[PDB]
Amino acid sequence: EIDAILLNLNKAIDAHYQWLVSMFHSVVARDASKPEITDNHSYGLCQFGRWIDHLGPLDNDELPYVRLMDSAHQHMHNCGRELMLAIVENHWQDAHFDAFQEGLLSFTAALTDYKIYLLT
Amino acid sequence: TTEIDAILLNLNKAIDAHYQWLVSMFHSVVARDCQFGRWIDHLGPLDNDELPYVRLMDSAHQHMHNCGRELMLAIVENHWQDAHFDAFQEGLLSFTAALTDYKIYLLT
Ligand SMILES: [Zn+2]
Ligand SMILES: [Zn+2]
Repeated sequence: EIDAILLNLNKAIDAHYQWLVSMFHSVVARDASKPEITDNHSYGLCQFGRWIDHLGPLDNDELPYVRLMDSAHQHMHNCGRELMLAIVENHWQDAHFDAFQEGLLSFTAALTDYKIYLLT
Repeated sequence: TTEIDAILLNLNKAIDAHYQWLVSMFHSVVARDCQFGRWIDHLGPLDNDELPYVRLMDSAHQHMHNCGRELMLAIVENHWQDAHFDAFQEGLLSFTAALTDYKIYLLT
């Protein structure tokens, strides 16, 4: 079980690199991007968000770790959506990029903290 | 164990640092304006067991940066193609794969 969970965390790192390349690609090509980027609830559509929504009965020890990564994942997707809307509508600012980078680093931090807990 | 934990910390820092690098590239294009590579050189003389792992991540890191540079030059000069983005994504995934394989070796 522990090795199963850890595999899914490492897949989330690769999948979110590809998500970011996809956003950069769609601005340069002037595309309509994809639901995983633009949907108001895009965090439900990627592989990681689906794993999260179906976990099931969690015990009291692991709960706080899972709640933190769920919340940080959602916030990262929300900042991504807002960045893309601002770029497309010609109202972007440096602050949109800073907020997105911070959201991104909070997500990787939340994943790492759960990793450490499981390994002990 | 202390040495092993030191190495593993440096590998997780590389993941965050290369996310920030990808954000900066995206930002500079829209505005129309590294630590890991220094660490690879500073590993000192290596034994024969670890050598192949280190050589693979060094090579994959270099090719990722080269694809990034070529993507940016093509965008700026207006002859970019979908293939430039695909080559960069593939370089990026080869790098993270090489890091993971070294991680697994150290843990055993
Ligand atoms: Zn996601
Ligand atoms: Zn680098």
